[PDB]
Amino acid sequence: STGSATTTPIDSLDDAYITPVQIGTPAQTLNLDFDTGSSDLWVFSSETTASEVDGQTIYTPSKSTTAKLLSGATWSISYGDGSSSSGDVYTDTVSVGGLTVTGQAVESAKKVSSSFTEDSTIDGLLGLAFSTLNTVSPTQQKTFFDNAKASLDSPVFTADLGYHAPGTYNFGFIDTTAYTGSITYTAVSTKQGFWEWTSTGYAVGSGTFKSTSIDGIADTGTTLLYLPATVVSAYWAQVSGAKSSSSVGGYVFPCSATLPSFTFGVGSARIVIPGDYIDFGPISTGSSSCFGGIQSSAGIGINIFGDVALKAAFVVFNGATTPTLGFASK
Repeated sequence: STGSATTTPIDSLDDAYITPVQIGTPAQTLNLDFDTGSSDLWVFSSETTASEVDGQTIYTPSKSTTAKLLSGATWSISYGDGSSSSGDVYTDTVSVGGLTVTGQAVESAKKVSSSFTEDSTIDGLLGLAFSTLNTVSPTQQKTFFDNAKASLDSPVFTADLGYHAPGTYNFGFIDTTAYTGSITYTAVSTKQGFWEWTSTGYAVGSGTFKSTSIDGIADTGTTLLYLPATVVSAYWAQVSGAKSSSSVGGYVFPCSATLPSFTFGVGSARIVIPGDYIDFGPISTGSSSCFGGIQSSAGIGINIFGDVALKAAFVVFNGATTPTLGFASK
């Protein structure tokens, strides 16, 4: 089997992407944030504290003839950005782009943090990291991909995120029309539960490539590109007037600037992030100070190839017995 679904930016900045997901019988369609940096599929629901729902579409398990409470199971997750959610668990039928999994754990939120409430466009998350990170207790549950894998034509999914435009998540096949040149595959460590890999270096604008190993994660659920302070300083030094602002929480730059591109290495291959992808607009409405899309990972504890990086590529998440990651230009 295969599946193919369009993923759409939630706003004009590409702060996140949502993908429609069918849950239950009859189908209830929720728009979920596909997150290769976590491993829980959780949704706003009829069980979510009412004051914490503000415009989201909810899953109502009592209206699904295929929903079954997973007795005794609870979940609770905290994300890198400080947000969190928790609740109980159902199993139900979940379909993405025509690919159907029966008995998928659907984690129903009883509580969500303010960041989730305040974002009316995201109805929940669909985790695509390794199932070892799944938070369901006392019996850990499998991700949608892990459940689907054996049925797929090939044990892969691909992320093709758009810049200020829709893109595609495919399951079970590689669309050879969706990228240019070849896909370069690179080794993955699953030791931390992430799609963790080592970039071979970087360049800033038309500058020379610096060969240096940068370990990080391919994370569709993180907006920005978080890299070591040395790398980030080298980038922003090429933008007149850019500075790190403690009060704002990262590098800012004059909105009048033209940003240079940023290149990252995948083996001997190179992915070029155009300068415009690095612009996250005014820090506050009407400001002429703009927020940068490349930020320091210092004190995150890990480098994160988030959407800023991934949207410059066609990305293969290869879930073969030994997982790997592939990147192509597009």
